[PDB]
Amino acid sequence: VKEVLEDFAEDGEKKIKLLTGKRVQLAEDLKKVREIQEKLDAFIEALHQEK
Amino acid sequence: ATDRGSESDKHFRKVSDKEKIDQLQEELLHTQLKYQRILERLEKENKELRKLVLQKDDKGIHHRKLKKSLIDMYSEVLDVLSDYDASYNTQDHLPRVVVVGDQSAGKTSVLEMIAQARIFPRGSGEMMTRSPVKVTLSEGPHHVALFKDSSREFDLTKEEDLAALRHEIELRMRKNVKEGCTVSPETISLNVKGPGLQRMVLVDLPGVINTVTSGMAPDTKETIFSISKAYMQNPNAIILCIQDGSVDAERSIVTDLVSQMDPHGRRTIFVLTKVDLAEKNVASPSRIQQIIEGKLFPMKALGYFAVVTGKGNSSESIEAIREYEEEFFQNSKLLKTSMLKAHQVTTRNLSLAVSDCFWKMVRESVEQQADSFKATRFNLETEWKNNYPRLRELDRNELFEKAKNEILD
Amino acid sequence: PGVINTVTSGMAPDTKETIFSISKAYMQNPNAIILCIQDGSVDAERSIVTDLVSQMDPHGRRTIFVLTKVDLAEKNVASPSRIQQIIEGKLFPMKALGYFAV
Amino acid sequence: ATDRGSESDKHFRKVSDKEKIDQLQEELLHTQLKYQRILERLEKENKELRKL
Amino acid sequence: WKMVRESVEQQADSFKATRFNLETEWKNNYPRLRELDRNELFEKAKNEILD
Ligand SMILES: Nc1nc2c(ncn2[C@@H]2O[C@H](COP(=O)(O)OP(=O)(O)O)[C@@H](O)[C@H]2O)c(=O)[nH]1
Ligand code: ALF
Ligand SMILES: [K+]
Ligand SMILES: [Mg+2]
Repeated sequence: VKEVLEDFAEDGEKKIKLLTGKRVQLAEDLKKVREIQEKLDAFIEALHQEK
Repeated sequence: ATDRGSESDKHFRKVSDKEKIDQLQEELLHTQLKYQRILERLEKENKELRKLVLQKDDKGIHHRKLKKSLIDMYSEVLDVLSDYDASYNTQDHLPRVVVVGDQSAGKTSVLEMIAQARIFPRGSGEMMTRSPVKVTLSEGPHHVALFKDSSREFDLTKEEDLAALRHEIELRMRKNVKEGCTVSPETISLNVKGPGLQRMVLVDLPGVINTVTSGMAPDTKETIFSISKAYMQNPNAIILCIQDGSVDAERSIVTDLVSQMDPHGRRTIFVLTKVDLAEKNVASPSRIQQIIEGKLFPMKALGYFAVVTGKGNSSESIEAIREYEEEFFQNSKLLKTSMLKAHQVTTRNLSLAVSDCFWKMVRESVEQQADSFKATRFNLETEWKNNYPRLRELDRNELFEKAKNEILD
Repeated sequence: PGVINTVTSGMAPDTKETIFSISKAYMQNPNAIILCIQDGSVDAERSIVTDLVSQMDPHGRRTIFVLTKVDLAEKNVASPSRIQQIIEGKLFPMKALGYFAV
Repeated sequence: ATDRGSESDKHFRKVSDKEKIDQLQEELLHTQLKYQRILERLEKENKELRKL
Repeated sequence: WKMVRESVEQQADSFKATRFNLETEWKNNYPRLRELDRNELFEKAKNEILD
């Protein structure tokens, strides 16, 4: 089990394929949305360097 | 006697510490607890030491508000967006500049003579563009472009390096295409620096084909239309409409693609390519007088209708193309006997004018995205939390590890 | 008249349908011989009238395609590979009566 | 909303985050983290066998 | 100024808590309540009186 779990720990595709519970995917989307908000504001903050 | 495995593994684990605890305690707990903290504080120092050297190449530190990596901020935002959501639900709200025109037109020429003539496969004989190719252009020295966002170290002024770089893009172009078509929406990310490059993102969408010949898979033209939605459904997209110059406007597909996107031309500029083919056939100056006035094109594109011309040889260097373009436009009756002054026609005016319109749209619309994404998160968190009150914060890495421990337990 | 399929310059929107009717009056003739005039200053991927003869003459019994501006194949203005394939006929989504150079 | 656990959880989470960014943790950002570089250098000194 | 940079920033937590509490009382009891300061209430009462 330890050998297999370590293989799964490295096997991202199976982890994605196995972990499809619709809440972690929503949680993953929320993280991406949060990252984009930072990335959106970072560029927008860079636009505001004019004044 | 009831169980012996637990005793053995625990006893050997206790032996491992007695001999090596003086090294394991430092590595296993002390280092790891500090490891995360030093990432924020001490890696900061090493990042800044190199970053400052990189900024000096950018000149951002030397000059206030002027930095070549400043435009790279724009691309970083889109790269996350494409990874987060590559579908129309998000892509349709992302500002961009697209190259739209007949496939025959050689529409990509508007970008080839800037940086891409050296690293992008071109020439006649076959359809070249297979999927949207986005090029991040930035004022700077010659520097090998990023290929699929991958670092490269090549000399952009020597053929041996450029030929290998042309191969790299071609591999992405064809690999993006699957059976049943010849075109794919999967995009290719390029970021190049060099002289004459403007700060903007220009995307060479695959050329539209009126009819799907037997030399192309049946779904080629339908797929291009769907890919054309990158601008047809994008109020933040700027469209460069390319008329194949040798043939007349009523025949061309691009007329309908853009006029259904913005019939007022507010989101587009009309550009003509291969105008010099007017003098390799019986030229019509009166037809060119209708071209500049947009009587010939229904999208009523705004701005000066720039024209791109070239020798037609697929080996002409960027510098050779620029010199050929200036001499031809300043003397050809196509523009000298009509109201198309060469200094407005020249491609370098389009690049500046496109860069001017690029930042106009980006600053105006980008702030709307911040409110949209924030509203999205609140609506998603409200429903997600209500249906899953237990998990206020979850990640697929946290989900796996809990199972990993749970299974072992 | 040549097919436009889109109306520009203030022209009445009915022009493309009128053109198609004028041309189908003959292209729908079972015994007619159809000569498709192809602009050779463009790649083969741009062909406005192929789709019509491919429906009115899918059997290659009337339609002959002729390539204009053949000098642009010499100059590489138009893709030579697609020109060779249209000469051989690999690019037609239909049977064709023949092919000639203009 | 009345007599609903979800509202209590949301209020608790907001207050907890505000406390997490409060002065209690703000001070540590200016008194502990900036010496993690010295801690890392001391870790490097400890792993070297010269002292042993 | 060191104390300034160290401590002034966290005064935002209590400001946000106060705004949250006031807006919470409003949402629960005064969803129509706005920045009804010395001017707005006076104007509304004046208009009602005149009508
Ligand atoms: N005559 C002429 N040829 C051009 C022009 N721009 C590009 N070309 C030719 O078109 C070929 C490839 O250009 P490209 O931009 O890649 O067009 P595409 O491959 O059809 O998308 C090269 O052989 C170029 O010489 C132009 O403005 N005038
Ligand atoms: F000829 Al193209 F994209 F314009 F393949
Ligand atoms: K072409
Ligand atoms: Mg191309």
